[PDB]
Amino acid sequence: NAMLLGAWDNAYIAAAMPLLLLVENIRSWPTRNAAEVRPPIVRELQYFQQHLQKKNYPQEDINHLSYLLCTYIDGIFNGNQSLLVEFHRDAWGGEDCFEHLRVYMNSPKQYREVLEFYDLIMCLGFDGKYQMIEHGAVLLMDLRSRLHTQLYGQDATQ
Ligand SMILES: [Ca+2]
Repeated sequence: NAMLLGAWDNAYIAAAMPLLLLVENIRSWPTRNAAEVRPPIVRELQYFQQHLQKKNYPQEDINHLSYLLCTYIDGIFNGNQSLLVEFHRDAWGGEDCFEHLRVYMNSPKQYREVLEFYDLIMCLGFDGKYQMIEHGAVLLMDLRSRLHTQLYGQDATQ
């Protein structure tokens, strides 16, 4: 229960929820149809950044969270033109995302809103590099438990 209640006031998560809902629908689309609806996904990504800059949120965190969104969506429709390349000039983010996350988890209370965002994205199935590491699921699930308890408590992790 802590995740839904805790994340409802999270301005980072709110600014990206339209895009997340749009993507959850497109996953049940033919692959060619998903490529045609890339302009609206690009629009939603631009709005995510524009809305948070309107709200004076730190640009370093907007970029990091946008980098994660492109990595998450690129991982859903792949395995042409990737979103991470267009927005951050990087072909693959499955490794850097967890290095961004490790720096945030070094300062838990200072970056609570950013950490809730990371918790949710991983809850939506993001795995990045852990998809190709041996025992990668065990390592990833352990990382989610350490972060989820850091945000919500032992009872929320179970
Ligand atoms: Ca909260």
